[PDB]
Amino acid sequence: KGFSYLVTATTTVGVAYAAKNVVSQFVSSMSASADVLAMSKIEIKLSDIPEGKNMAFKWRGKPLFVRHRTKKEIDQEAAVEVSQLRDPQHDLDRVKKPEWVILIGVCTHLGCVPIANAGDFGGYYCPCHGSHYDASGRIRKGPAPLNLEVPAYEFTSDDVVVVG
Amino acid sequence: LVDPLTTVREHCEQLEKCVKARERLELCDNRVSSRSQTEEDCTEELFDFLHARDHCVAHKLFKNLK
Amino acid sequence: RYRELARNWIPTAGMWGTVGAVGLVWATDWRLIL
Amino acid sequence: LELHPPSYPWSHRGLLSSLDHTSIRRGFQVYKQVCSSCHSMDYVAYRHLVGVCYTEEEAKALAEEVEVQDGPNDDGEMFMRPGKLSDYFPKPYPNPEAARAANNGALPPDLSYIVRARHGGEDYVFSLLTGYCEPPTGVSLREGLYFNPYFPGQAIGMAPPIYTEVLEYDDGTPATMSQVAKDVATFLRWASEPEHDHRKRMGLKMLLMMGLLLPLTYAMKRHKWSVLKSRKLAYRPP
Amino acid sequence: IRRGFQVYKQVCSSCHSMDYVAYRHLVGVCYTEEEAKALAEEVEVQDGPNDDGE
Amino acid sequence: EFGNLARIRHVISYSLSPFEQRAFPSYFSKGIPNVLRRTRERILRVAPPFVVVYLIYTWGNQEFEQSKRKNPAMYE
Amino acid sequence: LDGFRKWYYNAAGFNKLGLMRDDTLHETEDVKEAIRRLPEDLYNDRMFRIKRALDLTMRHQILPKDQWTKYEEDKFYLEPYLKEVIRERKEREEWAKK
Amino acid sequence: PSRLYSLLFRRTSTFALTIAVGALFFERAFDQGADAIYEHINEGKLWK
Amino acid sequence: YSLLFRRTSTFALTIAVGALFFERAFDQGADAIYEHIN
Amino acid sequence: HPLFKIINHSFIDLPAPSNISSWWNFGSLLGVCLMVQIITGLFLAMHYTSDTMTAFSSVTHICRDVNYGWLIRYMHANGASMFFICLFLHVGRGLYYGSYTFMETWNIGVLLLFAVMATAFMGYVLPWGQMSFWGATVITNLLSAIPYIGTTLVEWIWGGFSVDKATLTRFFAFHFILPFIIAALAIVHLLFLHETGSNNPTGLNSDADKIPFHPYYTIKDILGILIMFLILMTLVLFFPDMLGDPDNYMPANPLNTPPHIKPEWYFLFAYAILRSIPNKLGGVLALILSILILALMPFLHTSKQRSLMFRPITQILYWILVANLLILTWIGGQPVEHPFIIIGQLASISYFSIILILMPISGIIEDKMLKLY
Amino acid sequence: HPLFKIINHSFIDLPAPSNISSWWNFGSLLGVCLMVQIITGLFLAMHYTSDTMTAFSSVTHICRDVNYGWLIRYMHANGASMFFICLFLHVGRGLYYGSYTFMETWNIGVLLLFAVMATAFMGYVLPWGQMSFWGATVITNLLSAIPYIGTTLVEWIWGGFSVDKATLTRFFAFHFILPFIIAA
Ligand code: HEC
Ligand code: HEM
Ligand code: HEM
Ligand code: HEM
Repeated sequence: KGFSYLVTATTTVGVAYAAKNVVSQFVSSMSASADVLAMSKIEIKLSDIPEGKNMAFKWRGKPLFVRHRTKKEIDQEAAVEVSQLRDPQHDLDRVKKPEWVILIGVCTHLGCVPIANAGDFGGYYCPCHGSHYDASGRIRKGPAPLNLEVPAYEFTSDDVVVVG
Repeated sequence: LVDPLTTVREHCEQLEKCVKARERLELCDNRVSSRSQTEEDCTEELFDFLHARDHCVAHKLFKNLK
Repeated sequence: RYRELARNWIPTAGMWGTVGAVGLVWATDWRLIL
Repeated sequence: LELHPPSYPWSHRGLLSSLDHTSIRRGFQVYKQVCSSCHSMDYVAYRHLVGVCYTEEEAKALAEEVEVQDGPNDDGEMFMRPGKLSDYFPKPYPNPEAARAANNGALPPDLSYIVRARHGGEDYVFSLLTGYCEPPTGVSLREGLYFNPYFPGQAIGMAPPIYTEVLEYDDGTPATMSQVAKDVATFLRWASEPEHDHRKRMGLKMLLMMGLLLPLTYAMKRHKWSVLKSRKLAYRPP
Repeated sequence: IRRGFQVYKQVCSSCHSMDYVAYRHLVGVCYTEEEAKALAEEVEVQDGPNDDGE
Repeated sequence: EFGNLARIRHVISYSLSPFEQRAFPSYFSKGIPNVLRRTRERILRVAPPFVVVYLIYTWGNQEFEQSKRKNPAMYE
Repeated sequence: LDGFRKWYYNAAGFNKLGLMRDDTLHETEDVKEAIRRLPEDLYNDRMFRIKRALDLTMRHQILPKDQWTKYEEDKFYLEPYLKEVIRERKEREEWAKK
Repeated sequence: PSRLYSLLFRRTSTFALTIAVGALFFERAFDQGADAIYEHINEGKLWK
Repeated sequence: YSLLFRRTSTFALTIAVGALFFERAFDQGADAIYEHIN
Repeated sequence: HPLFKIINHSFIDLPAPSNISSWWNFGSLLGVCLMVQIITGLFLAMHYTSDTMTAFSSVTHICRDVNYGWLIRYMHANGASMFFICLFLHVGRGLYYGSYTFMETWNIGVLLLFAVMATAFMGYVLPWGQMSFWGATVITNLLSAIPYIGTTLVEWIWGGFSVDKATLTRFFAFHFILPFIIAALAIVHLLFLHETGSNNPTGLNSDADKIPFHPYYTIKDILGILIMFLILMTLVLFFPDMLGDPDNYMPANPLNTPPHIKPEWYFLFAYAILRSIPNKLGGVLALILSILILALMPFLHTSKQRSLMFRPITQILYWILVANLLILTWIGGQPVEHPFIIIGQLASISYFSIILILMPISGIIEDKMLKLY
Repeated sequence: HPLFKIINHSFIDLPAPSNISSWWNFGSLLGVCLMVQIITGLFLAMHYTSDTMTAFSSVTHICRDVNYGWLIRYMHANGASMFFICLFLHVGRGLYYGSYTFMETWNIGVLLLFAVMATAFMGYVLPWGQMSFWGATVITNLLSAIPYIGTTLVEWIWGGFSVDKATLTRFFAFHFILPFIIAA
């Protein structure tokens, strides 16, 4: 009896392997295709954004927000202390250079385009649910869970910032 | 060439209800201007007057126009 | 009487969960989990 | 917070009131002479006009009026042909950037579906085009802006494009700013729904057919259901 | 395959078109990432999204 | 199916042919009274929730407007 | 409390359609059992009552007021039986746990 | 009229036949009528 | 039989576990064979 | 004949209760609406192109040059709206008359409701307007709630970093394929019901009074089909844009976002609940429960009477439930600001407390009033 | 259980002849092939675009950039070939063993055969290659043979003067929708 049962256990094992490989293929197929994957390409000109301006680049589909900040934004941003800061992040740790603020550009509250310079704290604002982001892109008021993600920007130079 | 709208806006403003509104706005205007350190604008005040004027114009503009 | 019945299946039930769980980790190819 | 354009007694508003089709003619003239410099009616082609306010041959005239160069050429990378009936309306500023460049970085939205895309469009359009009033105290529009109480934010890059007698209507109807805004709102409306008239005719036939068919089907149902609705039950225990 | 890609690059590329094959496809087949990056940087392309540059 | 649905006894059931009866007998004659009879028996259970929905909706609208109203003390 | 009850009664309406409380008990397994045990007369009577109700509902109509049930007249025909079904049901259950 | 029933409705096929013919003609009338009604309704606002 | 072939539950466990390992093993051997052929 | 056996039995002689009102028409209307949607959807599929390159235009071409193509497109959109109207009234009939005690039929129903909501969501994404793109991103990111499984899953559906062509094409495939699964699930829905037969508004055993279906509830379904067709066409041919949104007539701009974004009317009640819960995850869960609470409904029936025809206190609680469902539909529309938020929070609290707590307690009280408890 | 009763009634306790050979497997294979085709077809539909400018580009994108997309595409094509192999052997079994005396089953079969041939024809038109376009024109032209209404019918199907995008898109819709009718 054991032998017969052993035979099927073996057969079942092989089948598991079979089923495992196939499903993975389909999910991966639906999963990011090469082309999608091959989009991390990104480059930007710093000189493109004058101080206190939000610039769009839509890198990786997400409308990239490469923003610049005004004197107030560049300087007062640090005044947020920490308790005053809704999130635990640091305003400047978000920017190699304070004036140039680089962020993904999607308010964490279920996704949307942050409206820069509009809102209660000013600096960014999610019209969809009223999330107000400071110039640092840190969620200060509203229901947005976390600060705007800051991409891996490369400050190659002061006139051209190339995330990648 | 008299744009019917022009005339209509006249009659409409002449409406007393509308008249009272404009007054309020002007107060705001001067108040805003007089106030030195402020940011309140009469836009909201302007907005309210318009709604009425426009509604009135709505009642008498289309027909005037050809 | 019910307690006895429950006792009998408690271990086997865990066995079943374990069976699926073993395959689960495998199927999920989760390296994080087992 | 935005001014909400009032309801105007637009002629086409009536349940069975078709678009003037006489006014539209005027409105387009307004788009061709004023609005086509910045905005693009991408989804409306000359052929579309035939049957609404311009006849086949007549449309052919307008089509030829403009010039359209297509790249495919035997050796050349283009060949310029006066627009044919099939050609779509000519969009200026080929790339949007072109538009932004000259429009203070503000893209003139295609006015093809503007009326459909703008809440209360027909009204909005009229209001915006005619809402170019004086900016109030405290307002500080940025360079290259104008003041319209309706436009979202009240800061539309578009400068006021309709000055009384901006263009002359071929029909001769006095070209007052309003007469021009009403005509272009009717036209843009037509643009956003070329089938407005045809549909309303279908709706009239539908109302007549349902007014015929609903009491008759109700009568058939009440025939078949009368039998039961008259059934008298009686309990007669022995 | 690497030698045959060279041939196209030099002799048959000027008149025929390998449209459905991109510099990305070569990585892990004939060239490394940096070699294919250098090969790609050897042919300029057109983007034309400039404020005015089209 | 029919025949095995239920067991009743001594319940006689009279009926008439469709073509032998008027189509809408006393339709508006008793229909109106009945419809009105019906509305009475259900209006107190149905209507007051929708009445207070109307009051809450209006209230919300007006309250919202007042909320949008500028504080007199604002910027002064 | 009778006032309340009688009032609720008229409010429920089951009276209007010539139906006693019992006539309106969902046919759960137990209720069904009791129904079967019902002496034939009550059963046949129950049926006419229910059939009549159905007909009236069909026409969205109610019986003439006079024919309406009366809070007092209403008798609970199944109650005595139903209890038994529940009692027996529970007994078997406890015994199961034994 | 009994004639109608006796001739047009009695035979199921005729019942259909009459319906068929009626349909063939109804369109003409309804279309034209509604068209004109519509035309009159929007008497002046049209392409013409 | 007395461990994985007595009751369905036991049988199930071995299947899951064995399949878990066979997968990698199969690929590994295939590596050799595939490389062997090429 | 084997087929005719299935036919006559199921569609002609099905012993049906004689006293079921017009509400029992609605489910048949849903089936008709399904067929209508499928037919109109097929005639949208002969000219639509999933490419993000030509989507907007494909649709424009549909409403501009495709013969009567505007008619088929607006029939499809307003037929989706009519589908959700008939679906909500069907679910309300099931809640009011105690039809959830047919538990298998109810569970196949709530599966059908989930499938129909997913189909309508992806279909609304399909024209690739401004509103479609921001709507897709938004509740897709909703899926980004799950901590470990969520993020990847989102991009998995997005098929990339952010919704883009990858999504549109797979959403076209899924929106095409799900109504046939809905039709198969509706066949299972009809089967699980004929085993038990339909319910009647009195909630009693209608075995003593059953009539055929062919001449009695067929002409009734035909009349209901005619009335539903009157409302649809008069919502397409005269008021075609009433239920839609104007910002969907703009092309999808990833750089801009429609200032005022809202789900379509039918998905609002849920939207309100989601917005109400402060925690993102909480919102997602509550949202799901909003629909799922129904499935949970057959285990909450504590009354000895099936229907609410003879139950006035639970009738009052039911109409209060319909009332704050309408309130949640309104709130979703309203923007985020006082006092819309508080109403939303209460309305959600009242919704869950009426379904979970108040109705079984009221049924116990009603059983106590009839000297049953 | 009313759902498990049908499944039991058709697959578990169904009384089958004890001596049926391997040929009786083939019809079940056809059902499996149908699913397989549907599943592979669904995973072709998440990346295929029915536009004449982009159909060949989408097929090459499936083969070159989608992870295991070449696998699903060639599984779909060779599964159509396997479907017709199993279909021909199923019909040959029915002809050889006298199974056509089940007349209703045979007629539903030949309806299924017509539907499968139409589905495979439009599916072969779908990749918009050289061979697909000339093949489509050819068979669409077949219809023109009709004595009186032929020209109209051809033009209808084509949706224009000659097969062009109008056809491709409606052929995508029909090729999508017919295997579910085949399943019913
Ligand atoms: C010579 C230039 C010019 C003319 C003439 C012109 N426009 Fe514009 N229009 C613009 C520019 C630039 C913008 C972009 C402004 C912005 O986006 O803020 C614009 C934007 C608009 C918008 C977008 C408003 C919104 O809701 O976002 C509408 C509507 C509009 N124009 C209507 C018209 C109509 C209607 C006419 C004539 C009947 C007209 N325009 C003529 C330059 C023009
Ligand atoms: C298999 C049958 C169906 C097919 C082939 C189909 C096909 C399509 C296509 C091609 C579109 C894009 C057209 C456009 O939106 O501009 C679309 C849109 C849509 N479909 Fe479907 N559909 C089907 C069934 C359904 C069903 C059952 C529903 C309802 C649940 C539905 C709801 C929608 C909605 C809401 C839209 C968007 C309407 C809009 O543009 O605002 N469809 N459908
Ligand atoms: C669009 C999807 C649906 C379709 C097409 C559908 C169709 C039907 C049909 C045709 C019936 C036969 C009885 C009748 O129509 O009155 C029915 C009964 C029923 N459905 Fe649905 N249904 C759907 C969704 C639902 C949902 C979501 C629920 C649960 C909320 C539900 C609950 C029921 C119940 C309880 C019955 C039995 C009611 C009775 O006959 O007394 N259905 N359905
Ligand atoms: C609903 C199920 C199906 C779907 C969704 C579907 C979908 C598709 C799609 C998108 C294509 C074009 C891309 C490609 O596969 O090459 C295609 C091609 C094709 N399909 Fe289907 N299909 C289905 C069922 C079938 C069936 C049942 C058959 C067999 C009769 C079939 C035979 C083909 C063939 C021969 C091609 C051309 C393959 C090639 O490009 O070389 N398909 N199918």
